[PDB]
Amino acid sequence: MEKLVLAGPKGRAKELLQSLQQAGVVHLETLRPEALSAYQLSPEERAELRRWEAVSAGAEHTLSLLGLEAEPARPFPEGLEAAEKALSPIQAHAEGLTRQKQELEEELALAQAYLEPLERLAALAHGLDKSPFLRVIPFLLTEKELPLVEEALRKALEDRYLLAHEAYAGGVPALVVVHRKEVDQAKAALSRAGVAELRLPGALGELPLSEAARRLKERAEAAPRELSEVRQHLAKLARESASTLQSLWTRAQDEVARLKALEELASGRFGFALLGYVPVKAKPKVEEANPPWVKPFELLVSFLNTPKYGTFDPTPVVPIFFPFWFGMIVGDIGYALLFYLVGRWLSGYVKRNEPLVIDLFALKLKPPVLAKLVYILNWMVFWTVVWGLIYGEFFGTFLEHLGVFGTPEHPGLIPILIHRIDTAKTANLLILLSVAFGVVMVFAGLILRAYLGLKHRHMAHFWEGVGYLGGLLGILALAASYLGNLQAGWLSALMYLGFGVFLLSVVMSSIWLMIPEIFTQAGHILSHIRIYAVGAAGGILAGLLTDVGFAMAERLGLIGVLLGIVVAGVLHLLILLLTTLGHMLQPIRLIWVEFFTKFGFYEENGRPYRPFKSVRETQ
Amino acid sequence: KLEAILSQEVEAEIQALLQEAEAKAEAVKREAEEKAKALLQARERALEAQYRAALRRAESAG
Amino acid sequence: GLIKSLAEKEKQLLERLEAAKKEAEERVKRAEAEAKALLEEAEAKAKA
Repeated sequence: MEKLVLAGPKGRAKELLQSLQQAGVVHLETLRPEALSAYQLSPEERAELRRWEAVSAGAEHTLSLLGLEAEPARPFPEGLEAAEKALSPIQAHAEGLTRQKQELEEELALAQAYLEPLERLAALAHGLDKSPFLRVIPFLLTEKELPLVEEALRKALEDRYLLAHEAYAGGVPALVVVHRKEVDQAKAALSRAGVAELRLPGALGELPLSEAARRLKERAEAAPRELSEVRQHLAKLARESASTLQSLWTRAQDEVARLKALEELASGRFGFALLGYVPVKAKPKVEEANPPWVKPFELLVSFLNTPKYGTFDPTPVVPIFFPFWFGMIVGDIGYALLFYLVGRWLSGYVKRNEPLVIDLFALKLKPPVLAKLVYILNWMVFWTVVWGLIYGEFFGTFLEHLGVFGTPEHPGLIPILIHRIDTAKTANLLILLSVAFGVVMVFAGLILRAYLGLKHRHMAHFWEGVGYLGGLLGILALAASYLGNLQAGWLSALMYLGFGVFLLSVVMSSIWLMIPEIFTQAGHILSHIRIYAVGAAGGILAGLLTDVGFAMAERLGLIGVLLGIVVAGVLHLLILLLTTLGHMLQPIRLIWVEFFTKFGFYEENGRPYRPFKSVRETQ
Repeated sequence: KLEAILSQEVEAEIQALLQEAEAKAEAVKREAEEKAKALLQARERALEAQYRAALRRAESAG
Repeated sequence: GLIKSLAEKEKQLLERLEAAKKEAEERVKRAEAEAKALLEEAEAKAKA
């Protein structure tokens, strides 16, 4: 029976216990810090740990050069000595080749720039680079520059000089021949003009010109063939040993985590620490612990198991998200009913988009693993696109059929030839439908706000959640009078007054020295309304722009527009596509009002648990 | 579990250690008898020369 | 969880060490005493 010591926080002592019991563990006992301070690494342990990181480093280093870094779940179990022996030739070979290839490219670059200048300059000073008699100065001239230079030399150096030049492929590299001790006269003339000397880097420059010129030529010629050799070798190493580097990194990495864990236990700073024994079979288990709703619901199960407050776990969040999210596509012939294509790319596999090839092998813009993690989301994106197609047929209930409006059941050009959602009232009712869902979400949050202090036993939050619902009576009163118009207005001026007292009554037990901030709490209500409203109005608006896009915008609206309208269609389409991507951000902006500004949820100025954005990202 | 079991794993290494330190406690008595022995082999032998000499002297005189 | 596991485990490992020391010391002593007691007899024999 293998012994384990496990540690974690005090808050989740119970939750840890419970995960463990289900997993299979027996003999659980709590430990005090004296018992934890006994497991301090030793010089032999620490020496292996520095070394294990050294393997980890060497692996990243070499693998990055051969291709791309990634780490597979599998390890390859070996001793240290074995690890050190496998990496050392593989690293040596990669290290040599990447320097050799870089050296060749730099080398080739110099040879390419300067073969013709040095060749021209060498010929010019043939035998003149080692005769004591004469001194030569090489320098670069451009065509425009040459007359000035020539005059300038001639005043400096009289008529006891030879200036000859040959043309490389621009201007000329020019060479002046002067007597030794009239060297200074010639250099002064160039310096004064602003003409710099021509030479090569390092040793090659120092060597006579001819030697340099012949070599340079030969290196321009030779380098691509040497570069081809080194590249082949580098590829053959990459095909065979990319996989091995990845597996050595994985074994070392686990081992690093293991040893670091132990040193971290040793200081005994952990709150809750447990002792237990597991059987051999048990030892693997102990350490571990309809498609539209159930599939994302399955991932919410890991967060069901973990509560950190007296508020109920963030499981309801996903069905609250769904109506508004689905309801973001409600366009016509030109948007919603064509959206089908867009869904099929992500949940299926096409070649149409470049980084998407076989989605079945998880190939995306995103990393291959990451794409596998958001398969669940891809399915929900598909359901989103499909629910968007249906709300296209919803849309054509009020924009087509002769049973609902006078608009043709089949137009003579293309479906959705007329728009009847251009009448203010028809459009308004769908807006007012969304607004209602926002009132509900305000209620959902405010029950959740209050619940936190109920099961966490914190009075301040409790008082805030109950008192705020007083405000809700007053929101619903005022609303009835605006939604039905002549419904209240005298039955919510009198009643409003007893509704306002409920608003603050227990808020004053809580104290609250942000009395003005209640304008912003009403504002938060107004933000859920204004976001559902935009999702409705902006939804219909996208479609009404298709009125002069896919129907009719040319001639008299005769039959020929069918094959003329596409002129406009191609332009609008993409513009529309771009702006409706902005409309799908309205959901997560909706969650952030409530989630991130405290109404029963963790978030508000940091705090434990992770943002709902990172949670829904996979779901 | 292990508890007193783990302390009987110590009580085993420190009997390993105790056999080594009973292997000094054997070596001391061994080097002490192997020593003593040569000192009475020496005492016997010295007296013998000095007793062979005592009789030869008393012979030559007699 | 009971504190008796971790506590009484320290004090049974600690107790083990104590008995290792005790019989290391009272044994080293003994060995010297034997050597001595022999070497007194090695004089008592020699004189005879």
